Amino acid sequence: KTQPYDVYDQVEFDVPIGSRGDCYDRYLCRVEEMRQSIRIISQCLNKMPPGEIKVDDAKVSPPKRAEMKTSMESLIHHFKLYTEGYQVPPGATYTAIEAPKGEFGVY
Amino acid sequence: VHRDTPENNPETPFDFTPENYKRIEAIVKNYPEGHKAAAVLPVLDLAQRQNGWLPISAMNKVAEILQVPPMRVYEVATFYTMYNRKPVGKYHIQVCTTTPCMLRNSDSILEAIQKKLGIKVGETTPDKLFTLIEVECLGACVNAPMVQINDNYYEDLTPKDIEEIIDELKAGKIPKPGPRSGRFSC
Amino acid sequence: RPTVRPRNDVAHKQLSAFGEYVAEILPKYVQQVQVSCFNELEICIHPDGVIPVLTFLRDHSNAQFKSLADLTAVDIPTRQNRFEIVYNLLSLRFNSRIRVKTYTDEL
Amino acid sequence: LIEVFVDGQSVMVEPGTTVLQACEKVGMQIPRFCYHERLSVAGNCRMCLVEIEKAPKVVAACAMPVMKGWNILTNSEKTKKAREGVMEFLLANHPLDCPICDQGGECDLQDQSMMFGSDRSRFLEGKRAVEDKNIGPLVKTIMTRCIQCTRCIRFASEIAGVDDLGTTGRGNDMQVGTYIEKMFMSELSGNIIDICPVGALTXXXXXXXXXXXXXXXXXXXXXXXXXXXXXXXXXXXXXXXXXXXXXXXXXXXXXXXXXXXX
Amino acid sequence: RFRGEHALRRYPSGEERCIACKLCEAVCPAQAITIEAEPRADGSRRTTRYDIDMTKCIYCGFCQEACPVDAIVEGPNFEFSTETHEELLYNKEKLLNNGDKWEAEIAANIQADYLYR
Amino acid sequence: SLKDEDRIFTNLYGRHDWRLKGAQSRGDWYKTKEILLKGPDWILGEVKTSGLRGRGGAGFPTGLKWSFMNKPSDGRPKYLVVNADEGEPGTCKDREIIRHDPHKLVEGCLVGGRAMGARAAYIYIRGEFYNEASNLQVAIREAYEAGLIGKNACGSGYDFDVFVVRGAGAYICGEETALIESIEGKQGKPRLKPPFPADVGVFGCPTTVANVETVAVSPTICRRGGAWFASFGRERNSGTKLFNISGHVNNPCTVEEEMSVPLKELIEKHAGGVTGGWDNLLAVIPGGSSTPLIPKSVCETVLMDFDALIQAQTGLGTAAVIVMDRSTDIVKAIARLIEFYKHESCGQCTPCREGVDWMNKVMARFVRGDARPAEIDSLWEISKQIEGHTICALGDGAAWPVQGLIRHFRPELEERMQQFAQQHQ
Amino acid sequence: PTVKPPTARKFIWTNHKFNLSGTPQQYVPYSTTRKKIQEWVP
Ligand SMILES: Cc1cc2nc3c(=O)[nH]c(=O)nc-3n(C[C@H](O)[C@H](O)[C@H](O)COP(=O)(O)O)c2cc1C
Ligand code: SF4
Ligand code: SF4
Ligand code: SF4
Ligand code: SF4
Ligand code: SF4
Ligand code: FES
Ligand code: FES
Repeated sequence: KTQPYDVYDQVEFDVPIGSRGDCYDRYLCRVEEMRQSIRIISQCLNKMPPGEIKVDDAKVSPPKRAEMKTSMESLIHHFKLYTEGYQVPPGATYTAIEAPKGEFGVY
Repeated sequence: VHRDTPENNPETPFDFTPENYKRIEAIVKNYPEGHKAAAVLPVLDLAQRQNGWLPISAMNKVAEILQVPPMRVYEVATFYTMYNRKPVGKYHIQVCTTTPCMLRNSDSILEAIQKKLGIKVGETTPDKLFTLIEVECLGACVNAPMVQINDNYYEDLTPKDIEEIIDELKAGKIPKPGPRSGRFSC
Repeated sequence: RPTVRPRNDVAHKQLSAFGEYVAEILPKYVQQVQVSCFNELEICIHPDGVIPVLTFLRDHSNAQFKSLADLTAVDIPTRQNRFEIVYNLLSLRFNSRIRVKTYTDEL
Repeated sequence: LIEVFVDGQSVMVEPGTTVLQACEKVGMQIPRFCYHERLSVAGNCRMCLVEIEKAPKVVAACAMPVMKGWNILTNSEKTKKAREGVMEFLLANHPLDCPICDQGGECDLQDQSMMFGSDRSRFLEGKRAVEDKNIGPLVKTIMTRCIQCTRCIRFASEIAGVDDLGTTGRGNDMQVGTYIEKMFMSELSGNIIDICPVGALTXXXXXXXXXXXXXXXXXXXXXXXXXXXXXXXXXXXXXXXXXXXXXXXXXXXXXXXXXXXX
Repeated sequence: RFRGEHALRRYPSGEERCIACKLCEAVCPAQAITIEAEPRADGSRRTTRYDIDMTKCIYCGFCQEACPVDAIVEGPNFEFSTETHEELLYNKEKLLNNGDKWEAEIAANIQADYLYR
Repeated sequence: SLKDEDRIFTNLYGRHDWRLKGAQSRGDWYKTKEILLKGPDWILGEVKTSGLRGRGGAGFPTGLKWSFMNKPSDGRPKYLVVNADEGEPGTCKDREIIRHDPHKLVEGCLVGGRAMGARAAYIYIRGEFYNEASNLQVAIREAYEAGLIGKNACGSGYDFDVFVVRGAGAYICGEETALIESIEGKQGKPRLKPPFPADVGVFGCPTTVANVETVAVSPTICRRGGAWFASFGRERNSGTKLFNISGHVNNPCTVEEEMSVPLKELIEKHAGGVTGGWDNLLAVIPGGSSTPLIPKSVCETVLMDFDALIQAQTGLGTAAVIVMDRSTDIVKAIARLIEFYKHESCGQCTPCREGVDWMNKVMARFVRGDARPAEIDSLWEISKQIEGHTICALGDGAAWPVQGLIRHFRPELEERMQQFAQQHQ
Repeated sequence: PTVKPPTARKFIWTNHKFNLSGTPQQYVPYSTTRKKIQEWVP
């Protein structure tokens, strides 16, 4: 609810919060997460705009297989996005997306 | 073909002009005295006029007279369009097909010439008399059709007049400038 | 830009206020360098006092962080001072992420 | 010496210094195809186009000198629109050899598309192919992969001595070959394969043996032929196969010996 | 589309489809694939050393994706059980070329792969 | 303020009867001794005071270009350069300035010899026009032997020798940098224009490039008064230039006309096809090959002067009419103009060798109708790009007419694509 | 064998083979390179 990752707040979420810090109430919320998770999956099925699958800019994601065989720049970028990496901008960044266990604080 | 050169029966045998050798030396003196590569551009035009169809070995002999690089002098004639590449007949004519001529019909003059003098468009005569080739521009665009044969360019011709001039050229020269109307203003 | 840009800067000036507020105290003992880029704040701290910096942000009237959760360290042999211990801090009441770094060689 | 600011930062340069030569002092490398180290200054590509502070037309870095105190930006709006465009023109008539091509990562044109050129799409339909030029022992030359520039053309005329490479046509048919069927002389012309940016001229002895990716490089002076120093040798597991000339200030003029290259 | 045991495909009129690039070598996150290339007799230049370790390889389909010629195509495979590591790790093509028994399925599966799904 | 057409005034009038002595009676070398006795500074000032624009397809003033060299101190001896060969198609100036009156062209080199300060003068003629080149060579034999130019002639200290050289017939006569490289002996390719022009270094000498019509106007401007040349035309651009009409016309003829003249009046005098601008659809181009085709709506307001022509679409530089009728195809005609540049591309700058050849291949598809409706807008971005990032002016010359397809037109191009989309697909 | 036919290329094996296992005629590793040559002769 606080930090959106990829199209959030638009999808309706329900977060189970108990009262006692015991093992039973910490188990009940996990089952209450499971019953209030299909709401998101159903809303994912409701909202699906048809379009691009990868980023159209070919400096990040490799182009289509039918595209690379004919056009020139596509295959050279295919040759350099593989073997060689991405050529990333320098800087330290920290991201955390909600794991069902906790967090994945990639730094 | 522009880059590739044949090695069979047109690579070793070459002849240079002996009577025009004194005239070719005088042409080199017209430019700068020290460091003269300008003669190579002039001798290449003189070689085609004296001998029909320039040989690959003949260009090397012409480069030796001016004392220049053999590869550089061979490349100098490759960029030029006026110089002969493979083979030319007794009277070779080039037809103009550019937009200033195509606006008042230029393709009709070429199609009528193709049927009268035989062959398609690129192929020359088997008996070697007339060779046809597509040209960019003849130079003088005052007349609606333009065709340059050997040296003198013939301008202004009808559908039947072009065929009559071509058949007459087989035995006697037809001269001519713009045989359809006044030269300057009409 | 539609697919090229991730997010436009709007909270960048709001987060820059923290870059002034802590720096308004102005300790040579604590502050030194304040870096702010891509909706995130980075502070490096003089080796002599690290505990007084960590007691700050904990509680505090203006900003309540409390959770000094994730803790990383950087190995880099370019500088004369080798290691760089990096603290990743998160607020629940305030909803913000701030960074605490150490500059010393710490052998 | 006259000083002129490039990208706001001021840098002192000589009166007869080039625009790209002035850019090196500010620690910025412009996109190149026609050399600046030892080969003579020539245009015939227009890749290194840079826009001045107040100019209607962009000037080439190889030809145009700084002269007067004028501001020139490397990361300008006009320059980025130029660099993406010229790359598309270079690749409209390019044979597509990248996986088969002898170079791959070492190719200068391969990097410039990734760094400067347009990524998303390239508008092209139907590319012309050139016939294979004759070559002797070293460098298995392919005329199709060649971009038709002036780098190896001037190398044979100035650096090597014996001239062979030049022009053959006019449009998109002009080949960089010798035109007459003759093998290239030895002397010091074995270093011509290392000079070319594209994967057109590459050593036949060590062709397709190892790519630029996954090869450990080490600098060592050559034993064969005297006064030879700084030559990078790629390990690429167990036995070394490719040896390239390393840059030296006084010992060697960025060219390996023909006996040492093979 | 399912990834199992590796097998390299070929053209309908003979000829090995693998062109030798070292492309799939560098992408490989396990570094299971090794490639050393030499010219084939005269003219053609297609492979000599081609070993894929099954002691390594975490199965990505990255080598399937990085390949411009579509040589390594991952076939529906489950059956692989050996007595030694030596019997398990794949030799210089050969056993990979012996994937002809699965290449009939691969040709059917790739028809559902061009213009993805 | 309004300009009248000719009215017993011409730079070159003799075309019917001229050889060597016949031209002399009808105004030729009248003040040959007077111009030679005058100083180099005073003779150069006469061209600057008149304000004559450049006859060649560039737009640069002739007064500023001749004064650009000046020569304060010279180590290497200076040489004079002149271009006479046909560059852009639709021009008749090549076979009129030298072919009809060869004595006037030879006098132009002598008038600019003492002014610029050149040891020798050189002229370049077209390889295809051999008959016109023979007339120029015959005039040199009648001038050097008799005593017109060379060593010491007409009471002059400065020596000038005229020599004519046959050209290849391509872009070598086109660009100003190309003429220096072609005359030197090297392959037909222009030198780098940004660092050094003709004045700094051309064939190992300080030189100046001049057009066939521009050089011929110099003795006429020197002999007659300075106000006479500036009388006809506009304030910015003044001087009579030879305009030739070719294509769809009742009678195709080249005639000398005054500057700042309307297009409707010039076409009516020479007589065009069907109508001047009422029945037949207007597709006439102000330039020979450089400038794009003018619209049907704006044609009467357009003037012959370069300063007035720049206000609407593009300026006229070559000054040649290329009129096309309503019955004649528009798409196929402009595609042939680009095909001219496909053959006349030299082979240096990469957005031209692999540029124009790429441009012609897309343009050939529009005649057939296989091209997509989206491809029209994409081609406009490429066409604009070639104009800026090229060494020589021929890169611009191929860029401008393609821009005239997207502008003014567009439903004409869309109709060709829509016709093949329903019939074939 | 009913609707979708298998494609013929004359490269695929006509007779189907069983698993390698611990039994004879099984999988094996093999060397590839010709190595660095060294020779001495009288
Ligand atoms: C495609 C093209 C062709 C040209 N052809 C010629 C030519 O044949 N002769 C010429 O004198 N100028 C020609 N020019 C004009 C040149 O730019 C010329 O060298 C010079 O800049 C004009 O100055 P001038 O009038 O003093 O010669 C041509 C320009 C272009 C764009
Ligand atoms: S020359 Fe460079 S970009 Fe072109 S195919 Fe070869 S490696 Fe790729
Ligand atoms: S072979 Fe290489 S150096 Fe030579 S012209 Fe072609 S691209 Fe330039
Ligand atoms: S499997 Fe594909 S990417 Fe790997 S070497 Fe063979 S052809 Fe190249
Ligand atoms: S599936 Fe992954 S780990 Fe296995 S060979 Fe391919 S790239 Fe390497
Ligand atoms: S623009 Fe074209 S014709 Fe002009 S110099 Fe460049 S490549 Fe040659
Ligand atoms: S355009 Fe045909 S003669 Fe010039
Ligand atoms: S890189 Fe400067 S002109 Fe080619």
